[PDB]
Formats: sequence, structure tokens, C-alpha cells
Amino acid sequence: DIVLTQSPVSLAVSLGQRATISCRASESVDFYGNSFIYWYQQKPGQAPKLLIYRASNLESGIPARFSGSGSRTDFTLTIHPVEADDVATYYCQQSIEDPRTFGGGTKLEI
Amino acid sequence: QVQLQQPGAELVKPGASVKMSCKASGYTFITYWITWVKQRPGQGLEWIGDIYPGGGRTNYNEKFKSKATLTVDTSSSTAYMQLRSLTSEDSAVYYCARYDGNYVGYYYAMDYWGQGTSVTVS
Amino acid sequence: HKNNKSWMESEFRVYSSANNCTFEYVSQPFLMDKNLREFVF
Amino acid sequence: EVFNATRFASVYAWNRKRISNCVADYSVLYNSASFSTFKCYGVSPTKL
Ligand SMILES: *[C@@H]1O[C@H](CO)[C@@H](O)[C@H](O)[C@H]1NC(C)=O
Repeated sequence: DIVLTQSPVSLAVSLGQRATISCRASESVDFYGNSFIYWYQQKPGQAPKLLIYRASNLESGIPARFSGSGSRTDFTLTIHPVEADDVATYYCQQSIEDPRTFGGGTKLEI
Repeated sequence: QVQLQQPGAELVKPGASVKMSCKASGYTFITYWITWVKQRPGQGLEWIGDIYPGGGRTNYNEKFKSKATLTVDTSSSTAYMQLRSLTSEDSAVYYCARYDGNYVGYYYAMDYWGQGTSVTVS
Repeated sequence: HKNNKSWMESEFRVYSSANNCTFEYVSQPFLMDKNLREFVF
Repeated sequence: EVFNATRFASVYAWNRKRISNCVADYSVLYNSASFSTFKCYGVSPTKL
């Protein structure tokens, strides 16, 4: 079971600044150049919404501010600029091997 | 177009069993896998199992293999999840959602999510 | 055959049908070339 | 041989090839980008 750790546990970012959420994998996620790491945004009282798939590709309908980066066992999610409606919990999910696990989550505060 | 509908809340006595429905619409139900993800209040997300509506092929997590039983209803395009031996630790929010599962595509990327249902075990 | 002036195998007349085939193997001949050949099966 | 065969049979007369007694290098499948659909049932593609 791959253990995903998300740091920082809580992040405070003002308007127009850069927010970075890093997801660390206990085991390698890259597979023939493909990194199976997905990023989700879960507003309180609502289901998570997909933002980044394959750790580098933006899902359709997501603003260009959200961006993903990283490789091997370390991945980072970058939001720039950060808007008011970004207050939610962000989760990282791996799918290279079963069972698929989710990170502890990072709470973003304005 | 695509909609996944779940009841708002469910109440079940401890030690009993509860059956769940995940209505699917706006897409070919049999061509997309359905999974369930458990989220304890104030905690993260946990995978339960993966099922394919076409043929009823089921994949279960080792932790939830004896707790959750998953079935499908292709006639009504509804996914069914049954929990047995419910305890206090099973009170959480479970989300039903679909992924295309294409390796050269999204793969296990989970684009759309169901609203989820919260259960109080008391 | 008149042209080749030799015997060549026409067809496998041992069996009528071939269904649900599982394994196949090909190797160099060992039955060919007062010599005694012994095989244990 | 199966993937790069010049001629493929029709769907009603689909050709079947048995693969056995060999080591299967799946790396060519992942490296290939011409594939548009890659769905595996009952087995994880990374676990193949
Ligand atoms: C043709 O051969 C290439 C060689 O790498 C392989 O990647 C591909 O899968 C084969 N089949 C095609 C292109 O349909």
C-alpha cells in the first residue's frame, strides 16, 4: 500500500499569491514515463472535483491557474493566482498499483 | 447531462445492513466503471472497490472485502452497495462516481463525482 | 511427385478434426540419420 | 506479428492467434502512442 503524505497540512495564501501543495509517495509512481497521480478539490459539504490527471494534465473546465508538477515519488500542485473560491481541501490519489490510496489532504485558507 | 444521484442521508441500527443506490444517467452506464470511496468526517478519502456494470465484474479492496458487497442494475442504470456488520467506525460519507479507465486517456482519473450519503450508526 | 522425384507428405490423415488446440512445439529432426534409435516415453 | 500484420480479417471472421511458450515484452505496448483505446478487464495494466 502506497502511503501518500501531503504537506503542509494547512496552508494560508492571500489573493494573487502562489499556493503549492506537495504530495509525497512512499513508493515510485512513474511507469514508463507516466505518473499516475491525480489532484482533486473538495469544497466543504460537496464531493471532490478533479483538477489534474496524470500529475501534469489539466482537466477540461478547470482554470489555468491550477497546475501540477513533479515526478518519481514527489509531486506538487501549484495554484497561481489563488482566488477567494479556492477555500477547500485538496487530495492526491495514486493509481499505479492497487489499492488506490488518497493523501491526508491540505486545507487552503485565504 | 451526466448525473449521479444519491440519497441525502441514511439511518441504520448498529449490526444491521443497509443497501445503497447510485442512479446513473446521461451516459452509457455499462461502458464506465463505478467505484465507492469512504470519507470519515474530518478525514481523507478511502477506496472501497471497483465494479464494471457490463458483466458484473467486481474488484474489492482487501480492507472492505468483507464489509461491502457491490452489485449493479443495468436495467435501471443504478449501482448498488451493501454494507454488513455495520459498527460505529462505519459512520462516514461514501461517494459513487465513474471513470473511463482508458490507459492512454484519463485512466483512473475521476472526472465526475456523486453527491454522497452520510450514515449515522446508533 | 513427378517433378520433385521424391515423396512429400500430402495431408495428415490421422485425424478428422482439430479443435481447442493448446500446445505446439517445433525442433530439429532426430529420427533421420544398421543404426538403432531408442526413445523412452 | 499480430499488431503489425499488414492484413486484418473482418470482425465477423475475426482472426485468432494463440500466444504461448514465450516471454511477453509488454513495454512495446506502453511505449506505443498510436493506440487510442487501452482497457483491461480483470487485471491491472501496470500489473500485467
Ligand atoms: C507496430 O510496431 C510498433 C513497434 O514498436 C509497435 O509499437 C506497435 O504497437 C505495432 N502496431 C501498430 C502500430 O499497430
